[PDB]
Formats: sequence, C-alpha cells, structure tokens
Amino acid sequence: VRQIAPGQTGKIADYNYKLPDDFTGCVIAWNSNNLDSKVGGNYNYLYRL
Amino acid sequence: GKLQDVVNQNAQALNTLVKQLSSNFGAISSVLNDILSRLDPPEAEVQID
Amino acid sequence: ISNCVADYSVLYNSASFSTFKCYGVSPTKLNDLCFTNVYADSFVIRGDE
Amino acid sequence: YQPYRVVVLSFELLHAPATVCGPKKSTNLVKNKCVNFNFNGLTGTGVLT
Repeated sequence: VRQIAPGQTGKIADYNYKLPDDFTGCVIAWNSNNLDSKVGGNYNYLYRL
Repeated sequence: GKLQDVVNQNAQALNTLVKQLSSNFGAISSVLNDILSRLDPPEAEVQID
Repeated sequence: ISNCVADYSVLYNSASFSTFKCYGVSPTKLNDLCFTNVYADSFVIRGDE
Repeated sequence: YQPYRVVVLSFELLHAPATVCGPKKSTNLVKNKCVNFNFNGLTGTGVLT
C-alpha cells in the first residue's frame, strides 16, 4: 500500500502499476480481510515477477 | 592606469562569473550533469531548481 | 565491498523489504554508476524505531 | 515490537578512481566525433583527442 504513489520502485510500482508524478486526485485504501480471504486460502488473485 | 583599470574591472567581473559554477547554491552537487545521472526526475527537479 | 562487480538488479527483486528508502541516489540507476567505496551494516532491531 | 532486520549501505562517492561498478555494457572509443560519455559514471558530450 505504501508504495502506491508516484516516484517509487518495486514490482507493483514498475512491473505492475506505474503512476505519473502529476496527480490531481486521491488514493483510497481500506481493509477487506473478512471478504477477500476465505477459510482455507484464496489463490484467485495473481501478480507478476 | 585609466585605460588599464577598465580592462581589469571587466576581467575581474568575468572571472568571478565563471567561478560561480563551482558553488552548490544549496544543492548536492555543483555540476548539473551528475544530478540527472543518480536522481529520479521527481526528486532531481526539486534540487535542480 | 570493493574491487569487484556488484549486480544490484537481482537484489531488488530477490525479496520484499518493509522499508526501502533511498537517500541521495535513486535506486533504479545504481547499475550504471561506479562507487569508489561501499560499506554494509546489517543487524536486527525492533519496529517502532 | 517484532524484530526487524535492518541494513544500511554507504555509497561513498568521493573523488577517486572507480573500484566498484555495476553491469558492463562497455564499447570501444571513437576519435574526433562528439558522443555520449559514461566513463565510470561521468556523463557528458565532447570529442576524443
């Protein structure tokens, strides 16, 4: 979450999602453990290397 | 002396102008070239200014 | 660490780091600079510090 | 309160001949023609004489 911002590094920041340094807007993050995580394990959501 | 002090003043005012390039003015490096080499545009723009 | 070639690109994607702040030099460009001296200090402390 | 491993790296960029460098994409020099320089991190433009 903390690297969802313009001017950072990482797989999410460079290989997955890139942002411009001229934002006019907001990032809105909230916790959804009770919904996105099921008892046993959830593997339906993917990412690259 | 009247005709030489004019030359000395012009040379002194031109020499001091060149030496101003060797001052950081509050930046990390006096030379502008290396700043672009090791700083991201979001941060280099802050210190190039 | 000296007198040898360091490939930082593999280290970036080797694993995830909780706090990765780069001061003075951008991280993505370290592959194309030459350092006259490099040190390293690694230990374990708490998280509120 | 969890223990966190912390490491720092002091890339001392003092004015000295290069000892540590990254990946090598080095080519051969050319004479009497302006080119882009990357001599141990020193970038610039000029002719070789």
